[PDB]
Amino acid sequence: YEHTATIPNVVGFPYKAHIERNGFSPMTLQLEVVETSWEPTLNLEYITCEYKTVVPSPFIKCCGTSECSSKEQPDYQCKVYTGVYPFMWGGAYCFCDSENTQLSEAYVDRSDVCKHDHASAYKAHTASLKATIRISYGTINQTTEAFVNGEHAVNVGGSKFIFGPISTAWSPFDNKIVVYKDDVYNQDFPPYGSGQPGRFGDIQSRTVESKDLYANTALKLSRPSPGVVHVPYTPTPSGFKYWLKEKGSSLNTKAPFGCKIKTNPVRAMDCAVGSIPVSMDIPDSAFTRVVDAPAVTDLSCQVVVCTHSSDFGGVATLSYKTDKPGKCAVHSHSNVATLQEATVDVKEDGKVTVHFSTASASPAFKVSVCDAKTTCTAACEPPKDHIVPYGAS
Amino acid sequence: YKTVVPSPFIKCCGTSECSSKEQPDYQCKVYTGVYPFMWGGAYCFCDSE
Amino acid sequence: GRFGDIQSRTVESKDLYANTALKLSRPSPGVVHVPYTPTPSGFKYWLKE
Amino acid sequence: ADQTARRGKVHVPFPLTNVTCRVPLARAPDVTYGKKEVTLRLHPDHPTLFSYRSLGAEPHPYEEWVDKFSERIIPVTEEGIEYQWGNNPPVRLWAQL
Amino acid sequence: HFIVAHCPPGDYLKVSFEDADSHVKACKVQYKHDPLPVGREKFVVRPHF
Amino acid sequence: SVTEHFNVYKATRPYLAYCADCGDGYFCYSPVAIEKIRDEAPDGMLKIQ
Amino acid sequence: SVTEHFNVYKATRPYLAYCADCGDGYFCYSPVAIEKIRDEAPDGMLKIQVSAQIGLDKAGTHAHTKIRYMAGHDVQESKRDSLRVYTSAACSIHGTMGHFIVAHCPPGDYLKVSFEDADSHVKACKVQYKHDPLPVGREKFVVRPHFGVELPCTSYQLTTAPTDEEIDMHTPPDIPDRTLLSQTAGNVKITAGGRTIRYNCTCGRDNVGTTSTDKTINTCKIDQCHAAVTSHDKWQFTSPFVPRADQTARRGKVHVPFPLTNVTCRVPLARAPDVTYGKKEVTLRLHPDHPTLFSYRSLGAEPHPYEEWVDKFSERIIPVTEEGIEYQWGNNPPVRLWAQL
Amino acid sequence: QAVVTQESALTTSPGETVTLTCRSNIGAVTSSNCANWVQEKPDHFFTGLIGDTNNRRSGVPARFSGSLIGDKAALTITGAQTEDEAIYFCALWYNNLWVFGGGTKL
Repeated sequence: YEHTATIPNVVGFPYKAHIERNGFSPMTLQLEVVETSWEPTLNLEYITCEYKTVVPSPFIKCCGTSECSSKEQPDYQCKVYTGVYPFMWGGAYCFCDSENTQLSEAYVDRSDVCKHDHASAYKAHTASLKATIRISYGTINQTTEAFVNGEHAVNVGGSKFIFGPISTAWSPFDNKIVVYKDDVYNQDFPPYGSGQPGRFGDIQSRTVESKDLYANTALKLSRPSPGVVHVPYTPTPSGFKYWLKEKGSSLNTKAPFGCKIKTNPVRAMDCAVGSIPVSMDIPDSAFTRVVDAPAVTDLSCQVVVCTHSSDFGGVATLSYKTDKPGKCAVHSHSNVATLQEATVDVKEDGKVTVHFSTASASPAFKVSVCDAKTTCTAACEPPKDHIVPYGAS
Repeated sequence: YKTVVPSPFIKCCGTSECSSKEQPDYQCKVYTGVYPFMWGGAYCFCDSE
Repeated sequence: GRFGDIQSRTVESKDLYANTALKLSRPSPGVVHVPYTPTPSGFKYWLKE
Repeated sequence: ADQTARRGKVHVPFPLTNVTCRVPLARAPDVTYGKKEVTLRLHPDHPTLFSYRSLGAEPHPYEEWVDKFSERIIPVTEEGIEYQWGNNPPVRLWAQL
Repeated sequence: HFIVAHCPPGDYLKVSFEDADSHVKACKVQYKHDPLPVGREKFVVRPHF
Repeated sequence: SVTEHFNVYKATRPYLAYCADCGDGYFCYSPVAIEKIRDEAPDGMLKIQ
Repeated sequence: SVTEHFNVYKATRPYLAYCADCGDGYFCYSPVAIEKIRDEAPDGMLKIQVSAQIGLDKAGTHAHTKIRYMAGHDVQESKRDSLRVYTSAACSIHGTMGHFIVAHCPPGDYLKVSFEDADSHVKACKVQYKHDPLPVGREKFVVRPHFGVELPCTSYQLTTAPTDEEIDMHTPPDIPDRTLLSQTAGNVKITAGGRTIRYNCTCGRDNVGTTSTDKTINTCKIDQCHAAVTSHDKWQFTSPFVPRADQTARRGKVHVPFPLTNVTCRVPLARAPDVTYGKKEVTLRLHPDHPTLFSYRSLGAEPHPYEEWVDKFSERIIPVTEEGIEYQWGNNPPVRLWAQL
Repeated sequence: QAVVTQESALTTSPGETVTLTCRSNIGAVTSSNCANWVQEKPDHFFTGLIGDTNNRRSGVPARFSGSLIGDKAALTITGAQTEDEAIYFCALWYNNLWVFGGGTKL
């Protein structure tokens, strides 16, 4: 009934094992993985871009005093400069501005364009793989969606494979992930109000819908210049622009252990870690009887092409006897090798022809045809390659 | 050398004989899926045609 | 990929090979896209070096 | 700092949209994946950004700006390497046999 | 109260009125607006990229 | 929301701002003011205030 | 051959076509193109050949004020100065022959051509072919106004070069332009207008076929019985960013302007520092100049050479052997430092 | 878009050839700007009178012929009577659609 096994964590290795009954005729169930987004659901802190300084211009109250007030801004800076006689290019109203002050409050505010200028300050929550099971269960060949933990119930059309437990305890993204939207730069930003002066996140922002926040940009105005009653304003250098200066590369391209990144639902684009188990409780589609299936026999497996090798390559020829033709199993009686085909069709007394791929030297492989296994050969001189994309080693 | 460029053949009748012109820089590609949506109609009758 | 790309022992010759990588590309979508990006200057290599 | 708080509120232009820009994807040089090694002899272009990742493995992260063609150390082994150089898909660094 | 378009992306700001917007009317700054290009290649691929 | 130009233009009789570099180093209320710059670009179609 | 200017220019008069960078972040059907650069005259004779006749009045001949650009919406025969080859610079104005402008112009990667005379208010189409020459001689300058050298080099041809170049057209004109459409329901009421206009439709010999007058075209209406102005009256260039929907594989050949020959040039003559020659020592106080190849070569010895394309007032360390040092730098003559008491 | 300025009606007599024009948007009504007239009767089917200002409507009543006159495009209806109680319209079949307004009341 229930075939519980393992499988790889890279894509493309379509596992094929004959689950048969004790006398119930063998049925070749198999499956390969399809894209498996690990999806770190993390807890976001501050999402502000380093905004613009909403600064108030200097009231040079000439002939009078000046009364600066409370800021009400996170860059609330009130520069009073008494003795401000800003005789400009038309003139101050009080020319002797000795009893005249040049004061002004200010407030560094966020970007209004922070609907692209933002980052989830993701503290490390959980995650789980994203499975599209390209199964060939007998000849039911489908792809099934799932979450990639060992807790889902993998129900697909009669076949319940709970996708296996956590075979790979990696995370692509660390415990502090500055997810500046299209890029989780793996950067521990400070607290919501953990602000460094002009640092990555100096524009403190509490909630992205919320208004208040911290702020550490050095909003230092000056009491103004000689005749031009200057706004002496000087903030810190822009941490939106500084964080853009420290805008990193594709961190998934640097996330080792075979990592690919994945945006907003921030998943593992080819998160090449671990091995995917599969508890395939199969339904009863393949149980043939003691006169039920094709009556195969005489498994004369010969590796008629040589196993070096690359992708599969071991040229299996199993001249096999039968009551009639069939689709015999190819399910491996060599667990070191990767035999390419699963339900191999058969005219009777003829050669089951496949490729099987593994690094055998002066063993060969026993091969699992529809009834039993037979010892195809190997090669004792190595292969002839230098570079290829990827395969079944 | 210098590479002259030929006109990307406005594939009416769908396909056509993409023909190797006997040059060492004489290389042709019959760019299929060829729905060139130019402003004056297809030489290609269908878009995929 | 380097100097000696358009190879010709006939250097005044019309019978002459090449060794260059004239990389033609698939077409750009709605207007004419001519993806012929060849290999760089072998003359540009030999005179650039 | 005119002492009369009396203001005018007008709009602002330019709502941001993802414009599709003509990216940098040029032809890469000869892959000298050695029989026990890897290298990529690349050409020059506009000042490029190549990428090495320790692909599959311990993550040796590398990258680069580009102004002259160079042979990059492809981590040659069956355990893969992670390449991606200037607006194209990567290279899974695997030596064959 | 704005003007929106590209420029040589750099550090030397200036804006000019001409037809009675100055003899030449060039109000400037040290206007640091860097290139910061999307993509690893440091060009701006205008007509085909 | 500012989807008509009419009243937002009918209000604004503007003034020249104090500019300490218009010419050689000369400074005065230049009639075209340079208030800020704005980064609205992936590339930098910059929008100066 | 190609040795007559007038008809070989004005047979297939210029066609403003789809340039992929005409505007801010998109291209258009730009009036002036920039096809291919002929640059082998070593003084930087960049002969850009594009979709306008380089120096041709629109009725054909060398109109000094007329730059001839043409579209099926008609010939913009406009002023000469409204083209600017903004090669990272202003116009590097040398001349223009045939379908090309040949410019000695300053360095810059993002070159542009701008068109303003009767083809548009302006049109700017750029090319990345960065015009940094690195000329002849060892030195680090391009020195015309002093006679520091007359360096032998390429004089890119500015004479009446009729037949070394061949402006071609094979698979004659293929591009999309169907602007002669008119309004109808089922028998389409089109007029005369737009271009060399045929129909490509599901009915009619003018609804699918040549419209050359006013028509009510049947079996193909607006909506799916299209039309098209194809490039005729010339074998226009190759049109790049164009189609071979003009499938008339044929021949149109014409001249191209001014191939290069031999010629002298102005150059930076050799600036030497003061060589501290002493009784066992050689040093050189090279002052700073343009960044010049100093070549302190082994004079007859093992020639492990001191090379440098250097712009620093440094020391050229002259270890003088019995063989003597071969010290020549920056397009000045050499020096045979025989070192003896 | 653009509206032909409306005369007060297409006031017709027995034989009263109502040259019901609309003061066209750029100039005289044409055929590629499509500015012609219609004699539109009631019951929700507006019937073409002289389309594109150079010829009649296709199969209308005995009056309809298009014209472009003055600064206007319209139709002359000659052989018109009081059973055409409708709008006298001048509007454009202007190469992006056939679009008339109501015109005047004819």
